[PDB]
Amino acid sequence: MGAPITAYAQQTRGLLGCIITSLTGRDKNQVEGEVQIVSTATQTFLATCINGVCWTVYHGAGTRTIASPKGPVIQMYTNVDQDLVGWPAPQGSRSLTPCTCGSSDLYLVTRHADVIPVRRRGDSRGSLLSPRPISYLKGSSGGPLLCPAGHAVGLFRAAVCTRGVAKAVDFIPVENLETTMRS
Amino acid sequence: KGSVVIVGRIVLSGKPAIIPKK
Ligand SMILES: *[C@@](=O)([C]([C][C][C])[N]C(=O)[C]1[C][C]2[C]N1C(=O)[C]([C]1[C][C][C][C][C]1)[N]C(=O)[C][C]C1=[C][C]=[C]C(=[C]1)O[C][C]O2)C(=O)[N][C]C(=O)[N][C](C(=O)N([C])[C])C1=[C][C]=[C][C]=[C]1
Ligand SMILES: [Zn+2]
Repeated sequence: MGAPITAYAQQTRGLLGCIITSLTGRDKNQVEGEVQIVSTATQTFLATCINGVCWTVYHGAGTRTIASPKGPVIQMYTNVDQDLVGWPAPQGSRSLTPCTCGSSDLYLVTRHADVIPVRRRGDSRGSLLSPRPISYLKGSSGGPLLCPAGHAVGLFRAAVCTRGVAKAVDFIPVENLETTMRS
Repeated sequence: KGSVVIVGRIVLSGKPAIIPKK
């Protein structure tokens, strides 16, 4: 965190454990980290904690509750158009703070804990300095786009690919989070 | 409908460290 951006991933639940928890809606496991790898019974993506709220894509979470040690938790915010949903951040998670330097040199953190450089090219668009196959970005929706100082700039939303390789990425800028909260 | 379940975490707050021998 801060200086050079480095990240690591840790799996905490298996297929059967996830299914039971999805249905019971009660997760007793300990939470740590800024980005949580989450899954429904149909897909797996990421959710990032920014300023005390666990945000992710509505495309992934839809309008579902998040399993917690106290039972399922209702979302705090939902914005179909902005493609956002947020729940109170899990107890144990650590939050990122929005970027306050307008850097155009972003870093996308994928579900494999890789941080790949992205050059901002339009408020909600950035180009991959090193194109990766689309399969590499799958599962990373809801993940963070960081500024060199480790502050959230946006949440990964869509891949701009052709012939199966992603050249660019569309993301939800933090400003929309504040707008969704205010709306 | 089923709840969204946390199945792992990505940690950005870690700093380089000498892997303890154990
Ligand atoms: C994200 O939600 C996911 C990551 C993309 C690699 N994002 C999307 O699916 C968004 C929602 C959409 C359409 N997309 C796209 O990114 C598509 C893309 C086209 C190539 C094939 C993959 C999807 N891109 C476009 O539509 C380009 C046009 C466009 C440009 C800018 C903005 C928009 C569109 O906005 C509209 C976006 O519409 C994610 O990670 N989802 C979870 C996931 O992929 N899970 C799977 C999974 O769990 N299973 C398959 C079971 C996964 C796959 C592999 C590994 C791990 C999980
Ligand atoms: Zn910044």
